[PDB]
Amino acid sequence: GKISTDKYIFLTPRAYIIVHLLKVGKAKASEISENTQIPYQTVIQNIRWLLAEGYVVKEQKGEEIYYKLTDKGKQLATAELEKIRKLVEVVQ
Amino acid sequence: GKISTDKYIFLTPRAYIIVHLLKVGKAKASEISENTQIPYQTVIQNIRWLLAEGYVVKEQKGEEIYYKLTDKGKQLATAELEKIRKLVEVV
Amino acid sequence: TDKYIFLTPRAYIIVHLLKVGKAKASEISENTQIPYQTVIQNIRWLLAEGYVVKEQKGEEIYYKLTDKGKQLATAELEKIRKLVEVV
Amino acid sequence: GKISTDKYIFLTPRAYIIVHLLKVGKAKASEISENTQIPYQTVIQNIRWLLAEGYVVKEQKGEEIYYKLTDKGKQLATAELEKIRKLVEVVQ
Amino acid sequence: GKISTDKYIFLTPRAYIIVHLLKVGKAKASEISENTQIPYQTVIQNIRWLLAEGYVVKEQKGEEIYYKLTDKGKQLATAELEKIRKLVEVV
Amino acid sequence: GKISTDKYIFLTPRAYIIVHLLKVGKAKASEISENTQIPYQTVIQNIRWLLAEGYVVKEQKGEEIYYKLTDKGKQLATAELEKIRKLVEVVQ
DNA sequence: TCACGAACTTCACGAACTACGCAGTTCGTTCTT
DNA sequence: TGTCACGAACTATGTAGTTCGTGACAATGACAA
Repeated sequence: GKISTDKYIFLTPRAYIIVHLLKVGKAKASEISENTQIPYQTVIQNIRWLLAEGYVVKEQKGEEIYYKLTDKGKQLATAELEKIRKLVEVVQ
Repeated sequence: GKISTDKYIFLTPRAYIIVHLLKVGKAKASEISENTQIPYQTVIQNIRWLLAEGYVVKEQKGEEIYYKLTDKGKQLATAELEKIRKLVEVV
Repeated sequence: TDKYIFLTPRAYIIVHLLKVGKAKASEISENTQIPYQTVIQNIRWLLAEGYVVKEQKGEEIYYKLTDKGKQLATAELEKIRKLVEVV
Repeated sequence: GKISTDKYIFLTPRAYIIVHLLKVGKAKASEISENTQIPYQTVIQNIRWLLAEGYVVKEQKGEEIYYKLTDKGKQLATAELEKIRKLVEVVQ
Repeated sequence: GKISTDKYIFLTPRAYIIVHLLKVGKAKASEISENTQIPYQTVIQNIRWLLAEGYVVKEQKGEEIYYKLTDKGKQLATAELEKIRKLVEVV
Repeated sequence: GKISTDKYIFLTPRAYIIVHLLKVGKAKASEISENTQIPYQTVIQNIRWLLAEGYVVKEQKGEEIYYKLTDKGKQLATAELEKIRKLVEVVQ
């Protein structure tokens, strides 16, 4: 697929998502888009994949949808985070 | 539209490529491939993006082309890797 | 190879750029019948050598030919002439 | 296949092979190479393909072996040579 | 010139090719390779010799070609195998 | 290596020789040539290999040099001989 | 409203085939012995 | 003479890279009522 575009180079949008959620614990689709500057339609498409893959599960609180990580979607983030460490390790 | 990826949900193959050079110096498009597990085609395809941008250059020795970061490439790598540690300030 | 017994897909791509200047990839593939993938393949190469340059007009993209590319185009053309003139 | 490489920007190696044959009728493998400067191996690489499709035939004359274009060899030689002018429009 | 080799001491790669055609009538270039242990490279160069000598003829289908023995080729294939046993008549 | 050329479609020269010796046992270098369609230079070029491999050894009936199969040698024939038969079997 | 489906373009990368080196090998001439 | 060394031409095959297909994909300008 795309992946390596002039915008991303190093991190894929899905990394900006997961990470963001590791902070806000949960947030609305629109929030993510703006909060990471990634165009909305990139977010919604990627969240489907996340949902479908079981890394994210919705959480209706009011009438607004929310997206939170799952165990599997948390374990995942570690694998990629450590993988992401070994890279930024070389700079030193 | 659709999304799958196993090899890179977090990092782009381009990423894995930039760093491998920073960590080794010069390398044949072959070696790049083998040590990053990024299958050949992608390796060269991305390398050509890098050239066209000014982040790496060729080096014919005898019958073997070598690639290595440029200063512009060097600055970029460390620059982004920096912005990385930032977001990963929640580990 | 069949379609390319004499001329590379590069030729059809280069020349068609000499007589348009500005040009999208998707389009070139139409005006030369050279499969789209076979084309951006060469754009990626062209860009990598300075013979061509991208130019994302806002949201669209236009691949124009460069100074350096211009000369290469002319040069490799006489070669074709000294070759063909002898029939 | 390969075809288009840094050495062959516009012209295949077989262009030279073929042309130089219209320009000498029958030539031998070792020869086709020297007058053109393309690596001998690439030359037979093509010569074989030429025999297959039926654009050339060998001359088992005497000791050395010779190659010359054929009826359908010469025809498809000018065919391609002409529509090269079909391109050099930009050159005028 | 020196003679290393250890695969083609008795049999040229051409035999396994010619013979395999008798087993299927027609086959792709990768088909007969993987099914004769003879490198795909040497196959092409060989069918390209057979085509040139009319012992075989193509037949494009979709994204690949299939090669089939012809009639003048069948004579050859058949004849030789006879020439073979005439020699195998040492035991 | 050459191996397969117009003369050698199925069988190599290394076949017709090893066979000739499985017949008369001890043939003269020269004599192997005539008894086969093999040109002299091709024969000794293969002998020197056989010799260097221990598939063949020398011998003198007077002054001429006769060649003969050996321990390592015959096992080879009675090894390849099987491959050639396992092959043809299919089209028997 | 918000995610969704259609639409454009570029990306990932696998199959197959080519450009071309290397290491044989067929045989024909010098050359040694 | 017989064998070796040279020596001109092709075969075998591996390595890197090309064509061009398929399966994504990023960021749009509409459905979807």
